[PDB]
Amino acid sequence: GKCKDGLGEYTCTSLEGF
Amino acid sequence: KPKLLNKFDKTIKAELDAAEKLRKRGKIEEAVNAFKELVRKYPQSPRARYGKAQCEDDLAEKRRSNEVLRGAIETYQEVASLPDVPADLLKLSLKRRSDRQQFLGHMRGSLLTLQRLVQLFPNDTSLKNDLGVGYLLIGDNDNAKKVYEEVLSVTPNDGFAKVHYGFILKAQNKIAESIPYLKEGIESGDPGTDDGRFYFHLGDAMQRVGNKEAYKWYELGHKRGHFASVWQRSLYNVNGLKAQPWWTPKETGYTELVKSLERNWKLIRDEGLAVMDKAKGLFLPEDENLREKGDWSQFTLWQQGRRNENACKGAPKTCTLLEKFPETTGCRRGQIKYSIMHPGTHVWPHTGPTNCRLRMHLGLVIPKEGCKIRCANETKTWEEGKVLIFDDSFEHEVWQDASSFRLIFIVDVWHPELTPQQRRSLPAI
Ligand SMILES: O=C(O)c1ccnc(C(=O)O)c1F
Ligand SMILES: [Mn+2]
Repeated sequence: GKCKDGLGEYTCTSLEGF
Repeated sequence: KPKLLNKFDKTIKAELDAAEKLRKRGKIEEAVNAFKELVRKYPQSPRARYGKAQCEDDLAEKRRSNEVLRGAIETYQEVASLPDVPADLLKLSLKRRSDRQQFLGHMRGSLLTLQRLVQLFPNDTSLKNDLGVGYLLIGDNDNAKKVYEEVLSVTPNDGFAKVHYGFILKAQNKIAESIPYLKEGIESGDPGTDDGRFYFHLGDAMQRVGNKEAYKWYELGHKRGHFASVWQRSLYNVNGLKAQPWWTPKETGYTELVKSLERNWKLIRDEGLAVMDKAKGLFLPEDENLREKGDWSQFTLWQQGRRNENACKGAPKTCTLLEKFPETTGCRRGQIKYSIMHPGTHVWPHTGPTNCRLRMHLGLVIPKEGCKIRCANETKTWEEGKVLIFDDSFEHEVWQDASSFRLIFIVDVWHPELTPQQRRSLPAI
Protein backbone atom coordinates (compact mmCIF):
# COMPACT_ATOMS: atom_id res chain seq x y z
CA GLY A 1 0.00 0.00 0.00
CA LYS A 2 1.12 3.48 -0.97
CA CYS A 3 0.01 6.92 0.21
CA LYS A 4 -1.50 8.33 -2.97
CA ASP A 5 -4.35 10.64 -1.92
CA GLY A 6 -4.18 10.01 1.84
CA LEU A 7 -2.06 9.30 4.89
CA GLY A 8 -3.51 5.87 5.64
CA GLU A 9 -0.32 3.77 5.74
CA TYR A 10 1.76 3.60 8.92
CA THR A 11 4.71 4.94 6.84
CA CYS A 12 4.47 6.45 3.33
CA THR A 13 8.18 6.24 2.42
CA SER A 14 10.67 3.40 2.04
CA LEU A 15 13.98 4.69 3.43
CA GLU A 16 17.49 3.67 2.37
CA GLY A 17 19.84 4.59 5.23
CA PHE A 18 22.02 7.70 4.85
CA LYS B 1 23.21 0.47 35.38
CA PRO B 2 23.21 -2.28 32.71
CA LYS B 3 25.16 -5.46 33.45
CA LEU B 4 27.17 -6.19 30.32
CA LEU B 5 30.13 -8.26 31.61
CA ASN B 6 29.82 -12.03 32.03
CA LYS B 7 32.25 -13.88 34.33
CA PHE B 8 35.18 -14.08 31.88
CA ASP B 9 34.70 -10.50 30.59
CA LYS B 10 35.12 -9.20 34.12
CA THR B 11 38.62 -10.73 34.14
CA ILE B 12 39.61 -8.65 31.07
CA LYS B 13 37.69 -5.52 31.97
CA ALA B 14 40.90 -3.44 31.83
CA GLU B 15 41.45 -4.31 28.15
CA LEU B 16 37.74 -3.91 27.37
CA ASP B 17 37.68 -0.51 29.11
CA ALA B 18 40.79 0.68 27.24
CA ALA B 19 39.19 -0.22 23.88
CA GLU B 20 35.90 1.45 24.77
CA LYS B 21 37.69 4.60 25.95
CA LEU B 22 39.21 4.95 22.48
CA ARG B 23 35.76 4.72 20.95
CA LYS B 24 34.26 7.29 23.33
CA ARG B 25 37.07 9.75 22.54
CA GLY B 26 36.10 9.50 18.87
CA LYS B 27 39.20 7.53 17.88
CA ILE B 28 37.00 5.13 15.93
CA GLU B 29 39.79 3.72 13.79
CA GLU B 30 41.97 2.91 16.82
CA ALA B 31 38.92 1.55 18.65
CA VAL B 32 37.94 -0.79 15.78
CA ASN B 33 41.42 -2.32 15.67
CA ALA B 34 41.54 -2.57 19.47
CA PHE B 35 38.25 -4.48 19.63
CA LYS B 36 39.23 -6.65 16.65
CA GLU B 37 42.39 -7.47 18.59
CA LEU B 38 40.22 -8.35 21.60
CA VAL B 39 37.88 -10.51 19.45
CA ARG B 40 40.96 -12.25 17.99
CA LYS B 41 42.43 -12.99 21.41
CA TYR B 42 39.07 -13.60 23.19
CA PRO B 43 36.83 -15.00 20.44
CA GLN B 44 34.01 -15.89 22.86
CA SER B 45 33.89 -12.52 24.62
CA PRO B 46 30.43 -10.89 24.14
CA ARG B 47 31.60 -7.46 25.34
CA ALA B 48 34.55 -7.50 22.94
CA ARG B 49 32.18 -8.48 20.10
CA TYR B 50 29.70 -5.74 21.09
CA GLY B 51 32.59 -3.27 21.10
CA LYS B 52 33.53 -4.24 17.55
CA ALA B 53 29.91 -3.73 16.47
CA GLN B 54 29.45 -0.40 18.26
CA CYS B 55 32.70 0.79 16.64
CA GLU B 56 31.48 -0.20 13.18
CA ASP B 57 28.20 1.53 14.00
CA ASP B 58 30.03 4.73 14.93
CA LEU B 59 32.15 4.36 11.81
CA ALA B 60 29.11 4.11 9.55
CA GLU B 61 27.75 7.27 11.21
CA LYS B 62 31.05 9.15 10.69
CA ARG B 63 31.38 8.04 7.05
CA ARG B 64 27.59 8.03 6.45
CA SER B 65 28.13 4.64 4.80
CA ASN B 66 25.35 2.04 4.59
CA GLU B 67 28.14 -0.43 3.70
CA VAL B 68 29.85 0.06 7.07
CA LEU B 69 26.50 -0.14 8.86
CA ARG B 70 25.59 -3.48 7.25
CA GLY B 71 28.83 -4.82 8.74
CA ALA B 72 27.82 -3.64 12.21
CA ILE B 73 24.44 -5.39 11.80
CA GLU B 74 26.09 -8.80 11.41
CA THR B 75 28.48 -8.15 14.30
CA TYR B 76 25.48 -7.31 16.54
CA GLN B 77 24.11 -10.72 15.55
CA GLU B 78 27.48 -12.33 16.28
CA VAL B 79 27.19 -11.03 19.88
CA ALA B 80 23.93 -12.89 20.40
CA SER B 81 25.43 -16.12 18.98
CA LEU B 82 28.24 -16.28 21.59
CA PRO B 83 28.07 -18.29 24.83
CA ASP B 84 27.06 -16.86 28.18
CA VAL B 85 25.83 -13.47 26.91
CA PRO B 86 24.42 -11.34 29.78
CA ALA B 87 20.73 -10.59 29.36
CA ASP B 88 21.15 -6.82 29.23
CA LEU B 89 23.88 -7.09 26.58
CA LEU B 90 21.88 -9.61 24.52
CA LYS B 91 18.90 -7.23 24.47
CA LEU B 92 20.96 -4.11 23.67
CA SER B 93 22.78 -5.89 20.84
CA LEU B 94 19.68 -7.26 19.11
CA LYS B 95 17.64 -4.10 19.68
CA ARG B 96 20.34 -1.94 18.07
CA ARG B 97 20.47 -4.49 15.25
CA SER B 98 16.74 -4.20 14.53
CA ASP B 99 16.90 -0.39 14.75
CA ARG B 100 19.79 -0.17 12.27
CA GLN B 101 18.05 -2.66 9.97
CA GLN B 102 14.98 -0.37 10.04
CA PHE B 103 17.19 2.68 9.36
CA LEU B 104 18.51 0.92 6.26
CA GLY B 105 15.06 -0.22 5.06
CA HIS B 106 15.56 -3.93 5.86
CA MET B 107 12.08 -4.21 7.36
CA ARG B 108 11.75 -7.99 6.97
CA GLY B 109 15.19 -8.43 8.53
CA SER B 110 14.27 -6.12 11.40
CA LEU B 111 11.04 -8.09 11.85
CA LEU B 112 12.95 -11.35 12.29
CA THR B 113 15.25 -9.79 14.91
CA LEU B 114 12.16 -8.47 16.75
CA GLN B 115 10.48 -11.88 16.77
CA ARG B 116 13.65 -13.36 18.26
CA LEU B 117 13.83 -10.57 20.87
CA VAL B 118 10.26 -11.33 22.03
CA GLN B 119 10.92 -15.06 22.29
CA LEU B 120 14.09 -14.41 24.33
CA PHE B 121 12.38 -11.84 26.60
CA PRO B 122 8.69 -12.85 26.88
CA ASN B 123 7.90 -10.47 29.78
CA ASP B 124 9.31 -7.29 28.17
CA THR B 125 6.21 -5.39 27.02
CA SER B 126 8.30 -2.72 25.23
CA LEU B 127 9.76 -5.39 22.93
CA LYS B 128 6.24 -6.54 22.03
CA ASN B 129 5.34 -2.93 21.19
CA ASP B 130 8.50 -2.80 19.00
CA LEU B 131 7.49 -6.08 17.36
CA GLY B 132 4.10 -4.57 16.48
CA VAL B 133 5.98 -1.79 14.69
CA GLY B 134 7.99 -4.40 12.79
CA TYR B 135 4.72 -5.87 11.50
CA LEU B 136 3.25 -2.47 10.64
CA LEU B 137 6.38 -1.63 8.65
CA ILE B 138 6.01 -4.66 6.33
CA GLY B 139 2.28 -4.06 5.89
CA ASP B 140 1.13 -6.88 8.22
CA ASN B 141 -1.67 -5.14 10.08
CA ASP B 142 -3.30 -8.43 11.05
CA ASN B 143 -0.27 -9.56 13.09
CA ALA B 144 0.39 -6.06 14.44
CA LYS B 145 -3.16 -5.98 15.76
CA LYS B 146 -2.69 -9.24 17.65
CA VAL B 147 0.60 -8.04 19.16
CA TYR B 148 -1.06 -4.90 20.59
CA GLU B 149 -4.08 -6.91 21.73
CA GLU B 150 -1.66 -9.12 23.64
CA VAL B 151 0.06 -6.04 25.11
CA LEU B 152 -3.17 -4.38 26.22
CA SER B 153 -4.39 -7.67 27.75
CA VAL B 154 -1.59 -7.56 30.35
CA THR B 155 -0.77 -3.81 30.46
CA PRO B 156 -4.13 -2.26 29.48
CA ASN B 157 -3.00 1.32 30.19
CA ASP B 158 0.04 1.13 27.84
CA GLY B 159 -0.21 4.34 25.82
CA PHE B 160 1.99 3.16 22.98
CA ALA B 161 -0.07 0.01 22.47
CA LYS B 162 -3.24 2.10 22.66
CA VAL B 163 -2.29 4.60 19.91
CA HIS B 164 -1.02 1.82 17.67
CA TYR B 165 -4.15 -0.28 18.22
CA GLY B 166 -6.24 2.79 17.56
CA PHE B 167 -4.26 3.46 14.36
CA ILE B 168 -4.89 -0.13 13.18
CA LEU B 169 -8.61 0.04 13.98
CA LYS B 170 -8.96 3.34 12.12
CA ALA B 171 -7.16 1.91 9.07
CA GLN B 172 -9.68 -0.97 9.12
CA ASN B 173 -12.47 1.66 9.03
CA LYS B 174 -13.47 0.83 12.62
CA ILE B 175 -13.83 4.55 13.11
CA ALA B 176 -15.84 4.91 16.32
CA GLU B 177 -13.86 2.10 17.97
CA SER B 178 -10.47 3.74 17.14
CA ILE B 179 -11.30 7.05 18.81
CA PRO B 180 -10.92 6.10 22.52
CA TYR B 181 -7.67 4.21 21.78
CA LEU B 182 -6.11 7.09 19.80
CA LYS B 183 -7.34 9.68 22.34
CA GLU B 184 -6.30 7.82 25.51
CA GLY B 185 -2.96 6.87 23.94
CA ILE B 186 -2.05 10.47 23.10
CA GLU B 187 -3.30 11.62 26.49
CA SER B 188 -1.19 8.93 28.18
CA GLY B 189 1.86 10.97 27.22
CA ASP B 190 3.84 7.74 27.00
CA PRO B 191 7.01 7.68 24.90
CA GLY B 192 6.07 7.22 21.26
CA THR B 193 2.55 8.62 21.56
CA ASP B 194 3.38 12.25 20.63
CA ASP B 195 3.27 11.43 16.93
CA GLY B 196 1.53 13.35 14.16
CA ARG B 197 0.02 10.18 12.70
CA PHE B 198 -2.15 9.77 15.80
CA TYR B 199 -3.25 13.41 15.97
CA PHE B 200 -4.00 13.20 12.25
CA HIS B 201 -6.11 10.06 12.41
CA LEU B 202 -7.86 10.90 15.68
CA GLY B 203 -9.15 14.19 14.29
CA ASP B 204 -10.07 12.48 11.05
CA ALA B 205 -12.08 9.76 12.80
CA MET B 206 -13.86 12.43 14.81
CA GLN B 207 -14.83 14.38 11.69
CA ARG B 208 -16.25 11.20 10.17
CA VAL B 209 -18.57 10.61 13.16
CA GLY B 210 -19.57 14.29 13.57
CA ASN B 211 -17.57 14.85 16.78
CA LYS B 212 -16.96 18.61 16.93
CA GLU B 213 -13.79 18.19 19.03
CA ALA B 214 -11.77 17.14 15.97
CA TYR B 215 -10.09 20.52 15.51
CA LYS B 216 -9.12 20.64 19.17
CA TRP B 217 -6.68 17.84 18.32
CA TYR B 218 -5.60 19.45 15.08
CA GLU B 219 -4.80 22.57 17.08
CA LEU B 220 -2.85 20.55 19.65
CA GLY B 221 -1.03 18.70 16.88
CA HIS B 222 -0.12 22.08 15.36
CA LYS B 223 0.97 23.43 18.77
CA ARG B 224 3.21 20.36 19.22
CA GLY B 225 4.83 20.79 15.80
CA HIS B 226 3.31 17.92 13.84
CA PHE B 227 1.23 20.04 11.44
CA ALA B 228 2.32 23.18 9.60
CA SER B 229 -1.13 24.51 10.56
CA VAL B 230 -4.62 23.38 11.54
CA TRP B 231 -5.65 23.14 7.86
CA GLN B 232 -2.39 21.83 6.34
CA ARG B 233 -1.79 18.47 8.01
CA SER B 234 0.61 16.65 5.69
CA LEU B 235 3.38 14.77 7.49
CA TYR B 236 6.13 14.40 4.84
CA ASN B 237 7.18 17.99 4.40
CA VAL B 238 9.94 20.31 3.33
CA ASN B 239 9.49 23.22 5.75
CA GLY B 240 9.38 26.71 4.28
CA LEU B 241 7.45 25.90 1.09
CA LYS B 242 4.80 28.52 0.28
CA ALA B 243 1.57 27.17 1.80
CA GLN B 244 -1.64 28.33 0.12
CA PRO B 245 -4.75 26.19 -0.64
CA TRP B 246 -5.33 27.51 -4.23
CA TRP B 247 -2.76 28.49 -6.85
CA THR B 248 -2.96 30.31 -10.13
CA PRO B 249 -0.94 28.98 -13.09
CA LYS B 250 1.37 32.00 -12.98
CA GLU B 251 1.96 31.49 -9.23
CA THR B 252 3.20 27.96 -9.92
CA GLY B 253 5.43 28.96 -12.87
CA TYR B 254 4.18 25.90 -14.81
CA THR B 255 2.42 28.03 -17.46
CA GLU B 256 3.56 25.91 -20.41
CA LEU B 257 2.21 22.71 -18.78
CA VAL B 258 -1.11 24.41 -18.03
CA LYS B 259 -1.37 25.71 -21.61
CA SER B 260 -0.66 22.28 -23.01
CA LEU B 261 -3.34 20.66 -20.84
CA GLU B 262 -5.92 23.29 -21.67
CA ARG B 263 -5.17 23.53 -25.42
CA ASN B 264 -5.14 19.73 -25.92
CA TRP B 265 -7.95 18.92 -23.44
CA LYS B 266 -10.34 17.22 -25.93
CA LEU B 267 -7.65 14.72 -26.88
CA ILE B 268 -6.97 13.97 -23.19
CA ARG B 269 -10.73 13.60 -22.67
CA ASP B 270 -11.25 11.36 -25.67
CA GLU B 271 -8.49 8.91 -24.69
CA GLY B 272 -9.97 8.66 -21.18
CA LEU B 273 -13.45 8.08 -22.69
CA ALA B 274 -12.07 5.36 -24.97
CA VAL B 275 -10.59 3.58 -21.95
CA MET B 276 -13.94 3.91 -20.14
CA ASP B 277 -15.68 2.38 -23.16
CA LYS B 278 -13.31 -0.40 -24.14
CA ALA B 279 -10.85 -0.99 -21.27
CA LYS B 280 -12.76 -0.02 -18.14
CA GLY B 281 -10.72 -2.37 -15.94
CA LEU B 282 -7.83 0.07 -16.21
CA PHE B 283 -9.91 2.32 -13.91
CA LEU B 284 -9.37 1.08 -10.35
CA PRO B 285 -11.63 1.96 -7.41
CA GLU B 286 -10.13 4.40 -4.94
CA ASP B 287 -8.77 2.23 -2.11
CA GLU B 288 -7.70 4.59 0.71
CA ASN B 289 -10.98 4.59 2.63
CA LEU B 290 -11.60 8.16 1.54
CA ARG B 291 -15.29 7.85 0.55
CA GLU B 292 -18.33 8.19 2.74
CA LYS B 293 -20.35 6.75 -0.20
CA GLY B 294 -20.46 6.65 -4.01
CA ASP B 295 -18.30 5.38 -6.85
CA TRP B 296 -14.87 6.82 -7.62
CA SER B 297 -12.15 5.22 -9.72
CA GLN B 298 -8.84 6.32 -11.19
CA PHE B 299 -6.77 5.37 -14.24
CA THR B 300 -3.11 6.06 -13.45
CA LEU B 301 -0.52 6.93 -16.15
CA TRP B 302 2.37 7.89 -13.78
CA GLN B 303 3.03 7.19 -10.09
CA GLN B 304 6.14 7.96 -8.08
CA GLY B 305 7.75 9.44 -11.18
CA ARG B 306 7.44 6.17 -13.13
CA ARG B 307 5.41 5.74 -16.34
CA ASN B 308 2.92 2.84 -16.33
CA GLU B 309 3.70 1.52 -19.82
CA ASN B 310 0.59 -0.68 -20.09
CA ALA B 311 -1.61 2.16 -18.91
CA CYS B 312 -0.08 4.55 -21.46
CA LYS B 313 -1.11 2.12 -24.22
CA GLY B 314 -4.62 3.33 -23.42
CA ALA B 315 -3.72 7.05 -23.52
CA PRO B 316 -0.76 7.09 -25.90
CA LYS B 317 -1.09 10.68 -27.19
CA THR B 318 -1.71 12.03 -23.65
CA CYS B 319 1.38 10.19 -22.40
CA THR B 320 3.45 11.57 -25.32
CA LEU B 321 2.21 15.08 -24.57
CA LEU B 322 3.09 14.82 -20.85
CA GLU B 323 6.63 13.51 -21.56
CA LYS B 324 7.72 17.08 -22.33
CA PHE B 325 6.98 18.17 -18.72
CA PRO B 326 9.38 16.57 -16.23
CA GLU B 327 7.93 18.80 -13.50
CA THR B 328 5.09 16.22 -13.49
CA THR B 329 6.46 13.05 -15.08
CA GLY B 330 9.39 13.21 -12.60
CA CYS B 331 7.24 14.17 -9.58
CA ARG B 332 8.05 11.16 -7.40
CA ARG B 333 5.60 12.46 -4.77
CA GLY B 334 2.68 12.69 -7.18
CA GLN B 335 0.71 10.95 -9.87
CA ILE B 336 -0.78 11.61 -13.30
CA LYS B 337 -4.20 10.00 -13.50
CA TYR B 338 -7.76 10.19 -14.80
CA SER B 339 -10.37 10.38 -12.09
CA ILE B 340 -14.01 9.43 -12.67
CA MET B 341 -16.64 10.13 -10.04
CA HIS B 342 -20.34 9.25 -10.26
CA PRO B 343 -23.46 10.71 -8.61
CA GLY B 344 -24.13 10.05 -4.95
CA THR B 345 -20.42 10.35 -4.07
CA HIS B 346 -19.05 12.22 -1.06
CA VAL B 347 -15.31 12.12 -0.35
CA TRP B 348 -14.59 12.75 3.31
CA PRO B 349 -12.48 15.72 4.39
CA HIS B 350 -8.88 14.57 3.99
CA THR B 351 -5.30 15.69 3.43
CA GLY B 352 -2.61 14.30 1.18
CA PRO B 353 0.67 13.08 2.69
CA THR B 354 3.18 15.72 1.53
CA ASN B 355 3.47 19.45 1.06
CA CYS B 356 5.98 18.76 -1.73
CA ARG B 357 3.41 18.63 -4.57
CA LEU B 358 0.64 20.72 -6.07
CA ARG B 359 -2.27 19.12 -7.92
CA MET B 360 -3.62 20.31 -11.25
CA HIS B 361 -7.14 19.25 -12.17
CA LEU B 362 -8.12 19.51 -15.86
CA GLY B 363 -11.91 19.32 -16.42
CA LEU B 364 -12.83 16.74 -19.07
CA VAL B 365 -16.53 15.87 -18.59
CA ILE B 366 -18.14 18.16 -16.07
CA PRO B 367 -21.91 18.08 -15.47
CA LYS B 368 -23.39 21.56 -15.28
CA GLU B 369 -24.61 20.99 -11.69
CA GLY B 370 -23.70 18.90 -8.67
CA CYS B 371 -19.85 18.68 -8.69
CA LYS B 372 -17.68 20.76 -6.40
CA ILE B 373 -14.43 20.63 -4.46
CA ARG B 374 -13.69 22.48 -1.21
CA CYS B 375 -10.07 23.11 -0.18
CA ALA B 376 -9.67 24.72 3.23
CA ASN B 377 -12.01 27.73 3.29
CA GLU B 378 -12.85 28.03 -0.42
CA THR B 379 -15.10 25.89 -2.64
CA LYS B 380 -14.78 25.72 -6.42
CA THR B 381 -16.10 23.90 -9.48
CA TRP B 382 -14.40 22.32 -12.47
CA GLU B 383 -14.79 23.54 -16.08
CA GLU B 384 -14.27 21.47 -19.21
CA GLY B 385 -10.90 22.35 -20.73
CA LYS B 386 -9.77 24.42 -17.77
CA VAL B 387 -7.18 23.73 -15.06
CA LEU B 388 -7.72 24.19 -11.33
CA ILE B 389 -4.67 24.08 -9.03
CA PHE B 390 -4.71 23.43 -5.28
CA ASP B 391 -2.34 22.20 -2.59
CA ASP B 392 -3.84 18.87 -1.44
CA SER B 393 -1.81 19.05 1.77
CA PHE B 394 -4.65 21.28 2.96
CA GLU B 395 -7.88 19.61 4.05
CA HIS B 396 -10.22 19.18 1.08
CA GLU B 397 -13.57 17.53 0.36
CA VAL B 398 -15.54 16.58 -2.75
CA TRP B 399 -19.19 16.00 -3.67
CA GLN B 400 -20.76 14.52 -6.82
CA ASP B 401 -24.55 15.06 -6.98
CA ALA B 402 -25.03 15.41 -10.73
CA SER B 403 -27.12 13.03 -12.87
CA SER B 404 -24.18 11.57 -14.82
CA PHE B 405 -20.45 10.92 -14.51
CA ARG B 406 -17.71 13.49 -13.92
CA LEU B 407 -14.28 12.98 -15.45
CA ILE B 408 -11.19 15.00 -14.57
CA PHE B 409 -7.47 14.61 -15.25
CA ILE B 410 -5.07 15.04 -12.30
CA VAL B 411 -1.51 16.21 -12.99
CA ASP B 412 0.69 16.50 -9.93
CA VAL B 413 3.71 18.81 -10.01
CA TRP B 414 6.65 19.41 -7.68
CA HIS B 415 6.01 22.37 -5.44
CA PRO B 416 7.69 25.15 -7.45
CA GLU B 417 10.09 26.33 -4.69
CA LEU B 418 11.72 22.88 -4.41
CA THR B 419 15.26 22.92 -5.77
CA PRO B 420 16.54 20.50 -8.43
CA GLN B 421 18.58 18.49 -5.92
CA GLN B 422 15.54 18.42 -3.58
CA ARG B 423 13.49 16.96 -6.44
CA ARG B 424 16.16 14.34 -7.07
CA SER B 425 16.68 13.41 -3.42
CA LEU B 426 13.31 13.39 -1.66
CA PRO B 427 12.10 9.82 -1.05
CA ALA B 428 9.22 8.88 -3.31
CA ILE B 429 5.68 8.84 -1.92
O1 LIG C 1 -11.41 13.14 -8.28
C1 LIG C 1 -11.71 13.83 -7.25
O2 LIG C 1 -12.74 14.53 -7.21
C2 LIG C 1 -10.83 13.99 -6.04
C3 LIG C 1 -11.32 13.77 -4.78
C4 LIG C 1 -10.50 13.97 -3.68
N1 LIG C 1 -9.28 14.37 -3.80
C5 LIG C 1 -8.74 14.58 -5.03
C6 LIG C 1 -7.31 15.05 -5.15
O3 LIG C 1 -6.78 15.38 -6.28
O4 LIG C 1 -6.57 15.10 -4.16
C7 LIG C 1 -9.52 14.42 -6.20
F1 LIG C 1 -9.06 14.64 -7.41
MN1 LIG D 1 -7.50 14.39 -2.35
